[PDB]
Amino acid sequence: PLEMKKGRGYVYQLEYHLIWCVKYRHQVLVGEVADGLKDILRDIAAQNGLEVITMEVMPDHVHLLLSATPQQAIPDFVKALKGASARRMFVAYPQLKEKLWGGNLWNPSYCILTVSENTRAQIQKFIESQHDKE
Amino acid sequence: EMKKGRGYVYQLEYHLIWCVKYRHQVLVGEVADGLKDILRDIAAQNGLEVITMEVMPDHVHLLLSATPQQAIPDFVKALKGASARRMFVAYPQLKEKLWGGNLWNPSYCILTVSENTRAQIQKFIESQ
DNA sequence: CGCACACTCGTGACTTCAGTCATGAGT
DNA sequence: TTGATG
DNA sequence: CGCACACTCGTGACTTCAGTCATGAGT
DNA sequence: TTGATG
Ligand SMILES: [Mg+2]
Ligand SMILES: [Mg+2]
Repeated sequence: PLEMKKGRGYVYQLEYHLIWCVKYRHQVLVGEVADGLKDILRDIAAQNGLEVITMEVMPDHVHLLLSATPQQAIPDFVKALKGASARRMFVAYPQLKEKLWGGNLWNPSYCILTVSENTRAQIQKFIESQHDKE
Repeated sequence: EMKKGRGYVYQLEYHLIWCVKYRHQVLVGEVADGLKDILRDIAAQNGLEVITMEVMPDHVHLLLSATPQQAIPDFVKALKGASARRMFVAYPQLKEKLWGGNLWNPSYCILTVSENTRAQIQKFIESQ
């Protein structure tokens, strides 16, 4: 019940739910802009060794569920996703500049949670149920 | 309940497991207890929180919480490397069967952990 | 209201060579 | 140009 | 024997200045 | 000095 992946010095199963918003909370991620964003984020992900498990684009925020290796640090992959998507989106959809002219597509904060198949409470119950704790 | 830092909001939990080198069953009695205390101290000194920790004779389970700035290889190095050094100094008797300079198996097992399941998260992510 | 994850100003790294990440501070 | 997603 | 997360040799980083992490390769 | 934890 776990499907572990293996690398040179480790066995792992790592997933994260990353969410960020549009700067000023403007509702600009619609129609073609949202569609182009999805293609851009997929591309950035593939080039940074991340696997996109789920992606949702709302008018003012984006959700990504990602699978990573132990070597992908969170700040590095968030900078790759948010910084390159902002540059690429303003170049691809110059109309974004009519509501965002200060050089930022994104809110400078990100939200990030680790994700597992079972819950933290089930994992604790499992460890505590073992007989040789000593 | 979500933690906050200068540029991020987060909830990062991991289940980390590693074994004794050669799979020797040496983590018992005073050795096991001394290890738990050493791992808790290393965690507190390196900004990690211990949610749960259990020690079996040949392996350790640790469920810990960290910030986005604490990369996995870095906190695994901090916990395994320093605990080995301290353990051999605190319990010289470990050298009886571990005389090669290693307390631990060089590999580690790590899983991200959430309070809700992936299936529930992934289902709430489409519903909006 | 008064912050702060979000707004603004500031520092440096590094890709996207712009606009994020790191980050302190005032509002 | 802000007011809240996880 | 040959495999590798586990065993061993190798390289470099960096703390714990020893013994992990990074890492490829032969068993 | 190894033989399997998630
Ligand atoms: Mg502040
Ligand atoms: Mg091999």
